[PDB]
Amino acid sequence: SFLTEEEQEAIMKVLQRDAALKRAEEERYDYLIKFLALGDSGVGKTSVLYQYTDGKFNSKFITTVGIDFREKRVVYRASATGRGQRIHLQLWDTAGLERFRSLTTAFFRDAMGFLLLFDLTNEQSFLNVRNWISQLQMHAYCENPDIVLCGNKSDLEDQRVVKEEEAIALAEKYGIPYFETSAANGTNISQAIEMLLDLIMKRMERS
Amino acid sequence: GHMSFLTEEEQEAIMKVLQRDAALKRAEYDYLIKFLALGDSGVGKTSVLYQYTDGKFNSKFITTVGIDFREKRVVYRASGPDGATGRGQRIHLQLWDTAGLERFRSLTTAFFRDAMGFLLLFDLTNEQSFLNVRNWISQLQMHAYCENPDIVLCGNKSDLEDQRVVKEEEAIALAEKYGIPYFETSAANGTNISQAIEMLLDLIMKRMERS
Ligand SMILES: Nc1nc2c(ncn2[C@@H]2O[C@H](COP(=O)(O)OP(=O)(O)NP(=O)(O)O)[C@@H](O)[C@H]2O)c(=O)[nH]1
Ligand SMILES: Nc1nc2c(ncn2[C@@H]2O[C@H](COP(=O)(O)OP(=O)(O)NP(=O)(O)O)[C@@H](O)[C@H]2O)c(=O)[nH]1
Ligand SMILES: *CCC(=O)Nc1ccc(S(=O)(=O)N2CCCC2)cc1
Ligand SMILES: *CCC(=O)Nc1ccc(S(=O)(=O)N2CCCC2)cc1
Ligand SMILES: [Mg+2]
Ligand SMILES: [Mg+2]
Repeated sequence: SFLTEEEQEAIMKVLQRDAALKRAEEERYDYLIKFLALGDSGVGKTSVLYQYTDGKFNSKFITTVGIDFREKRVVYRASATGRGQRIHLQLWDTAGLERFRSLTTAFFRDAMGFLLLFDLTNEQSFLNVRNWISQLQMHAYCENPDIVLCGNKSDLEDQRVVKEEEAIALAEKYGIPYFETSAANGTNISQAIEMLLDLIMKRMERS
Repeated sequence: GHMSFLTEEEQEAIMKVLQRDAALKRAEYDYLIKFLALGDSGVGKTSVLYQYTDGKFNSKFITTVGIDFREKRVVYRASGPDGATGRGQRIHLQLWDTAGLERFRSLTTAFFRDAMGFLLLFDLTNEQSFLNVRNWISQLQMHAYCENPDIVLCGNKSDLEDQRVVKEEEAIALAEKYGIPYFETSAANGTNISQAIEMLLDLIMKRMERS
């Protein structure tokens, strides 16, 4: 196992794309809103974002090469229903593998909120959630970052090992919203992401 | 071409840097001004920064483990017509220091988003490090998070006169072609270190007063 020139080139392409997007944002919809998905390798961060932006799902596992991001134009309505604000979403997608930890952690600063995933069929991924939350508290660029927790793969009921009460209890302990999602059939994907957007919007509207 | 992934000790070092950075940012003098030094491995980026902040120099080569930064509090005074040097301003400088080796290229490029300006070094004793400058500027155009970023070019190790290979004419011509200030520096004895960095700071500060 070694850092190949291809993989470094793929990452630099993501970074080239990211600077072009920020440069296009300088010459200036309402807001550009950035969040970041993180969690153990294989929990489904890439599939969750693909289902949200495209409504599609691939069953074949293509682990993320360090870092990638997607975009989506949505309308956001503040809370009673506010007038729709055009929002440009940048959806950062991080590799979960430990070898990418330093690289992905460098991108926490560009994130206004975090979509934290675990795998309802993989108990270690759920157990690691507190470590991920510690890492966010230590590395985000604001005390008490906004986080939405997703127990993903809710469509694999027979493979489920994380009991829903334990997840609700964990989330309640940290004061963070919890959704059970499926990237395969779309259940609760948009509800989780819209809740995260609502946290970011509500916070900005507080300053 | 078989670049190693980071070791646990390399990653532990880099994560400490990111932790220090997050704490610095969360505290938010009167201006946090950030720039980033880059260029080939061995040209003296780390040494130039340590001479600037501490007035010291170590002849031993301790190659940078991916990324680091140093800090300095300084007082900046604007420059106006008639040389009307304005009020002293408290500047908190964060000075990003990148590894030159290709193995670290994608990690170090992930920090361009935090730089307001760039200190670009070559080695006066190393022709190839100067020939690589055009590629470095190109990568800066492509990856900086503003158009035409402010750059100051440094030809470093001016104290090794017997070993100099880069002719002054080609460096000056290259800097003229790109519109960038050029200084010949020595991290060993300090010559032009503060001058090059203060010029970069002045470009950044003037840029802000325009916006
Ligand atoms: N049935 C089902 N499979 C899912 C779901 N989400 C992801 N998968 C599958 O689980 C695997 C991992 O998905 P993926 O999105 O690549 O995970 P990741 O979190 O991005 N991994 P990495 O951090 O390594 O890039 C893939 O084979 C994918 O098809 C889900 O909700 N249901
Ligand atoms: N005589 C002299 N030696 C210098 C000067 N600047 C650096 N050196 C020496 O040249 C070597 C490389 O310096 P260093 O600052 O580590 O270079 P670097 O650009 O940070 N390398 P890397 O990208 O691998 O971290 C060291 O042995 C250092 O002492 C200088 O101006 N004069
Ligand atoms: C934990 C981080 C947080 O609460 N907020 C936050 C705010 C802004 C940014 S940003 O760097 O992307 N930014 C906003 C407008 C341009 C730059 C990140 C996180
Ligand atoms: C090449 C970029 C430039 O000229 N100036 C510049 C201005 C501000 C910043 S920033 O680090 O404060 N920032 C905050 C969130 C995104 C950008 C960098 C560079
Ligand atoms: Mg992935
Ligand atoms: Mg160095």
